[PDB]
Amino acid sequence: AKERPIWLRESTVQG
Amino acid sequence: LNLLVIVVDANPIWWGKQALKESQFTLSKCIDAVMVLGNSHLFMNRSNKLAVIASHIQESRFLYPGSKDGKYELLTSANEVIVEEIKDLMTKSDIKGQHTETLLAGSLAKALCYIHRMNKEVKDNQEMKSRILVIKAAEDSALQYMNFMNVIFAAQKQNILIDACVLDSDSGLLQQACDITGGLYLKVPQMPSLLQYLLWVFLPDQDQRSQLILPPPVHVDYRAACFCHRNLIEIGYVCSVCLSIFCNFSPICTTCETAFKIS
Amino acid sequence: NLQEFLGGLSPGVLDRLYGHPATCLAVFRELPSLAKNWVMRMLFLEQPLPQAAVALWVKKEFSKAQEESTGLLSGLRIWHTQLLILNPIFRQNLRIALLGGVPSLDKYAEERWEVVLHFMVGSPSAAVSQDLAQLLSQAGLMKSTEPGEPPCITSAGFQFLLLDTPAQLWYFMLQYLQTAQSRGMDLVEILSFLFQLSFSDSLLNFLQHLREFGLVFQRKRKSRRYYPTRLAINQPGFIVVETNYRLYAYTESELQIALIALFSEMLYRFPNMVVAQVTRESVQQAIASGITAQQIIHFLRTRAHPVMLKQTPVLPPTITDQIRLWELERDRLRFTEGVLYNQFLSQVDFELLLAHARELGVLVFENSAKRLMVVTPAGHSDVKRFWKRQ
Amino acid sequence: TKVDEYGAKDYRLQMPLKDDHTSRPLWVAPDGHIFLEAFSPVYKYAQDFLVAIAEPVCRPTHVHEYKLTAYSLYAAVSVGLQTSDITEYLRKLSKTGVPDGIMQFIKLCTVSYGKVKLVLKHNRYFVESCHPDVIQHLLQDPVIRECRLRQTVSFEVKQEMIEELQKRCIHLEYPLLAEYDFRNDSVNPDINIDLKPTAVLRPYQEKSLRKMFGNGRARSGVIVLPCGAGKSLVGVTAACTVRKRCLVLGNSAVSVEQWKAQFKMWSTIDDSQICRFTSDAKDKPIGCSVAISTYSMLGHTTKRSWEAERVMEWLKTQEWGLMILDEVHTIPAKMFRRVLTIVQAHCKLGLTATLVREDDKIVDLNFLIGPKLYEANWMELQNNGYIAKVQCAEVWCPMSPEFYREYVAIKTKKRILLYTMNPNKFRACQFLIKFHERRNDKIIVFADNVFALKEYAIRLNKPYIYGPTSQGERMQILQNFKHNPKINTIFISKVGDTSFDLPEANVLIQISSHGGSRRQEAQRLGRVLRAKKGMVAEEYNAFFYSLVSQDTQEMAYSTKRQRFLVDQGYSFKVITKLAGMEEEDLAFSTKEEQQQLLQKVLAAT
DNA sequence: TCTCTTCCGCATCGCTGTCTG
DNA sequence: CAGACAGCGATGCGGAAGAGA
Ligand SMILES: [Zn+2]
Ligand SMILES: [Zn+2]
Repeated sequence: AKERPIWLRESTVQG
Repeated sequence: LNLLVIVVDANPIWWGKQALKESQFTLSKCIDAVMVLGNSHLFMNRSNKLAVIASHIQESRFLYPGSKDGKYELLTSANEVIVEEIKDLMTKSDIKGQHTETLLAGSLAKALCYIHRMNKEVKDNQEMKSRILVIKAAEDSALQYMNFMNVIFAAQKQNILIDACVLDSDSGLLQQACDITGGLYLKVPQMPSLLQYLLWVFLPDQDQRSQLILPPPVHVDYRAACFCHRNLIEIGYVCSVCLSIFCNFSPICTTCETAFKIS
Repeated sequence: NLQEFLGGLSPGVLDRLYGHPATCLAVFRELPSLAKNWVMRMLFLEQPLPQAAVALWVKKEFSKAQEESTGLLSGLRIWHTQLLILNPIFRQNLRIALLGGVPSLDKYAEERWEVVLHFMVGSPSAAVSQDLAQLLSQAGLMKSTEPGEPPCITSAGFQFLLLDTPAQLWYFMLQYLQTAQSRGMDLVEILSFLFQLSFSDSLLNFLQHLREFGLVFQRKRKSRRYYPTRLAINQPGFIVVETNYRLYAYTESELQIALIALFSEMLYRFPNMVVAQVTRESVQQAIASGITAQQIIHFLRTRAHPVMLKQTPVLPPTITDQIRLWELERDRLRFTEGVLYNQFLSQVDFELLLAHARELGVLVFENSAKRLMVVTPAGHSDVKRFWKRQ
Repeated sequence: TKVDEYGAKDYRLQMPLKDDHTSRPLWVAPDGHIFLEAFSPVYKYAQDFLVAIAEPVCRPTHVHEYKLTAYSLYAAVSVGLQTSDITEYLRKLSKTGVPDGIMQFIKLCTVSYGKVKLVLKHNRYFVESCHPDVIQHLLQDPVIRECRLRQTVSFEVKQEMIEELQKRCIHLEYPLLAEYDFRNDSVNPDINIDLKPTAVLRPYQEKSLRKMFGNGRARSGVIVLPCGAGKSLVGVTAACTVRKRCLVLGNSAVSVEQWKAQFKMWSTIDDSQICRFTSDAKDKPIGCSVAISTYSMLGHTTKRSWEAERVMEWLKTQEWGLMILDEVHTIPAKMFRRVLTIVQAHCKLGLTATLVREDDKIVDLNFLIGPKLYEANWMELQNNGYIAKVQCAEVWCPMSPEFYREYVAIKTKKRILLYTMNPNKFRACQFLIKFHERRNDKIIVFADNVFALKEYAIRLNKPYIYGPTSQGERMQILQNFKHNPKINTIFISKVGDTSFDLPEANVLIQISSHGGSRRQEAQRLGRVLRAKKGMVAEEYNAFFYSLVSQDTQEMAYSTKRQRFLVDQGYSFKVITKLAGMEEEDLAFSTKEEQQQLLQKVLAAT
């Protein structure tokens, strides 16, 4: 639990 | 890569009998077919490497550790080295009437360690999937059972496939050997057309063997027999020391001399 | 890849290309997984066999590998249905190919290739060769337009520059072969030599160009015998990337510094190190010339110092993310030539024209709500002709 | 001096390369910049040495960046490091030798130190100097004679003109010595202050204190430490070690309150011996020695109250062993800097957490107080667990179409109220808060624009705080935030960044920013650095969001606002889009809602 | 009647912005 | 560009009005 959010775990840039 | 090892069973007592019989098949063609299989194998990829081993009643000697006809240089060395070496072994050989059965267990023993020697030196980056294409040509010896069984188990633990290619005879021991390690077992009845088999059955490697249609395995009769008679027995009375299959209950098994206590 | 090159060839050239010495062998290694096995099986057969047998010789699982292999070789035309026996010439040649019938060099290849790239970039000091310059100019990666002035570097030149040496070299030789036909050099004769390496007037000129690229070196005042370099048959990284757009590269060769300067601002140059910063000015400058963010990330990734190999990903996410964003901003306004329509009396005609444009592919964008669309000038004549025909 | 074909300067013909370069992990540029390797086996030894002689400017994970200056070198001599003591090891550590320019610079800086010593005795400042020749050639400029009030040669100097003279000597190549020999000082009796065993000093805190106390004499300088690192504890320890009268100066009402609590909690000194020279309340400042005051009151320029006048006169007359000035980054301010001359102190230690500002007045802190003694490695503290790891991020919020049209159309500066208030950021913060709210994470919103802050709060019906908010309501809101589970978010205005003792928060969203102020960003960032009871560095439990609007002036400030943070090592990740925003229902989901906000924004004037 | 507490009115600072040269 | 003045948002301080003993 207490896992990091998706938008911080991996780059959200379209690339 | 794949490191092939071809254990050719060149027994002069049996192969020479063919020469006397003047049959179509001869040892020379057998060596040529194996030579072709080795050449074709290394043909498959640069990383691939091979070897050869010959068997004789006395011992086994490795047959393998420019472009005059426009040939590939590397395979040319293989063609020359084996041809020169095989003739030397056959031409020079002592005579011992007492010992005439072909030796195979020791021949394999040299192979298993050879692969281990190669497996150590090769870089850990590349994985090596070794194989042994045993080509029997004569009946096996009863006294060699114990030694031959150990090497087969060694192969299983070491993950090497014993691809038997017996011909002219079905050695129950060898077919027992290949089954333990998962190697294929093909009994070619058309000796002149032997080579078409290898390039189709044996040549494909373990990586592609599964995704390919090959002759179904032969049923293996895992017979057991008492030491009294050597006859098939379905119930064995072994002890805790000999681990020997015996015929019927006895006060003490001869091979143990233990003080068995009745009850 | 080499498979793409051989795939696009006529049957007539293919069998001629299947020279006895090597081609029957070099094309064999290309055969990925199964075609190799099938080739050997039907190598001693003089009788063609039915097509059904081949289909059923691969288990149901992994059946796709069978179809791709058969399709791949059918293009290579190794066999013919004849109703699948192999080509007798290839069968004979292959059978002849199967029991029938150094440290200084790599440095030279490393050095010779490096100087070529130095000339490729605007390096004041570089090797001079008129044949080499024009070859690159007609290679599609350089344009001069003025013999007196040294040629500049086109957009494609930069993309080629940042590629890795194997891909860089392989593509370079690929253009050579295509241009070899244009200049009149026989393609088959020159091609066969490359295969023979991995084991006439054109040959001497062709070898001279190869010797110029650094792949081969006679070493005996241009003698008949040659000793190919490692690159003829076909390393640790040094750049250290920070999280603040700072690059510390342990580079002594001026080529590496020149490459890094293409998309970064240089700050200091130490004898065994150099400090550069990846700022908007540099990256967009590189993007303007023609580069795209993928090459830079790949170029930085491939030349990654061992220190940063431990961290996963090797390149810190922010640096990679920032580089990608900078290129995206440049192409926010996507320009596409087209012709607009106005004053559609009825939507039925507009819809019918839309279907006509879709069938011909002339349409680029359409707006049903506003009853309008855009057509490229190439399709403008077609639609205009359609409108005239009514 | 030599420029290559590219921007970088050329040093091929400048200095050589050591044959065993790989063994040596240190570089030395002629300009003084130094690049250390954080992967070398001997990194720690180099780090201590370089920190002693050089001040960090960039310390990313792999290759740190240090530059040395006259102030940096003087501090090294103060801790007893001679020119050969540093240059010899520097040459040994250097993998490419030492350029002659640095060699001469080091020699000149080290020798030009200790010749002139400033000592205050009996409320008189004497410029002592064992060498007489220094004074003989130091009186060439007329400013010295007019400045002066109208071996071991010393002369009294005017109190007011100390600051003017101090800066003059810096460029005169003769720095003054402010060391306090508290060990040998009988004029002012020692105060009964001791450090209880309960207080625990962290290794970096001890190193910072050790650097300050290079020898038996305390050194006057600035120690920059994170707010969550416990800079208050270090200040208390320095006062306890000095064992003389200390005058801690705060910056606001909250600052003075916390310091008194810090003194009592960590120092055995009795409550009655501590006073609060505060206008709101006082505890007989003249009665006791240890005092806590504020820059405004001491530097207050207008009419002084009678009671304050007596205290101010009492403070001026007496001599202070230590003068702790927290939040030194405000000192160079006109009124604030006057306090330095108003009061007399032997060594004026300075503590802070964001020693950065735009106007080039930070350099004055070197002579106003002293050289920057210590500046803790934020990244190392993160690894050691003393400071909560932060997943710094920058959420890019695309601007709504209509909003951009007015923003670009108008050349005025209504944009500050416009781009700070756009639907996408509102939905972004609304979505962002919602995601963290269900995660049991404490949120602390920020906004420079009170108008935007109020609008965001009422729409989200959250307890927004700001300047004119009543003190009682301010405390009530905070207590609920710390205690009440039903509420886990507080919308603080700029007043939050000034000075407070707020509970540790897992996230810190910042919908708006005052501007390109490295101070505010670092000030606000320090709030979440409070280490949790049992967290881990790699878990990244703490987060920081600085929402920005794309294609707007806000981007320029944000990139200009994060310069200080990246220098420490923090990597600001960009988030173009947030997963789950479309599915989640948020306000301003229709064009009409945006239109009303725009009309209200336009009506703001 | 003090007393505290609290609330207007000045003055200051951070950072930026405006305005005429 | 540049120096002086000023705005919006924060801070501190010092002089004058409500509950409460
Ligand atoms: Zn029996
Ligand atoms: Zn027994």
